[PDB]
Amino acid sequence: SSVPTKLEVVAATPTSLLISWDAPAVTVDLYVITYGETGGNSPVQEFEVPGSKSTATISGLKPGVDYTITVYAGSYAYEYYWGPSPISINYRT
Amino acid sequence: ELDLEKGLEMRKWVLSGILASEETYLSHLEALLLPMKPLKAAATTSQPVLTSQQIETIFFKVPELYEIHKEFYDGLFPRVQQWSHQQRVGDLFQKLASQLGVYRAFVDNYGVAMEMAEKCCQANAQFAEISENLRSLETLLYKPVDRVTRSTLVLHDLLKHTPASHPDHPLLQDALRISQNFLSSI
Repeated sequence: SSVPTKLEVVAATPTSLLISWDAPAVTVDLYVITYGETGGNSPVQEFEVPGSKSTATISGLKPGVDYTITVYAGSYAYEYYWGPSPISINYRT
Repeated sequence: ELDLEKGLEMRKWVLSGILASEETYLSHLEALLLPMKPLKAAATTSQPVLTSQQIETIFFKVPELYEIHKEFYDGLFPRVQQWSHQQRVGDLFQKLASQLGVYRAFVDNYGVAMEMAEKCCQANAQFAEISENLRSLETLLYKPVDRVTRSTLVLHDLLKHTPASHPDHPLLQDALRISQNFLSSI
């Protein structure tokens, strides 16, 4: 596929998550990982992950809380650098 | 979970997260421990900040907690750096669970320690300053309580990626049982 697909949480601790996705068939220049409490009790945050990876660790989370997590992919193969269809999941820690 | 090769990687990740969490916890314990030295020094002089009794009440079992978690962290770290299906970590978790008596003593005393420390921060001049820059004091005193409550959660999170064919499985399951029993008794 041309864009990241099949985002999922594959492991967890009470305050951290390992997300994983299917890497696209392009050279990814940069990933941006976005996450925040789905209900807005704390702000949305972002961090960067190298394009050679297809997993990311999110730490410092609150236990027993709903989070929304989104992966953005930047590639010089993409018309406007960022891919046309970022992928999101919800997860309760 | 059914792919044992993926499970091996997931188990390493959980153990890496436990290491990072222990690092953070050990730093908070150290933050509590550091003012004990000058406090105990001044207590035996004619210008004490807190009496020895107040020190023993507030800081009860903090050195002991530090020792058992330092033992656990130092034992676990090299095993994660040499990771394979052959690696076994279960005895470390059993050993920590065997030491839950330290936590029982700490939790039993927490309310008294919390009150004693809140009094002095509201009234004592030098100790309120100490509790203001702890590498607050009352925030750190809750760390052992908040954490042991999550002990069965982390053990379950590790067992989720440990197959029944691996000899760590019965050890981790037993540590979880003992930890569940401890939480039930509290």
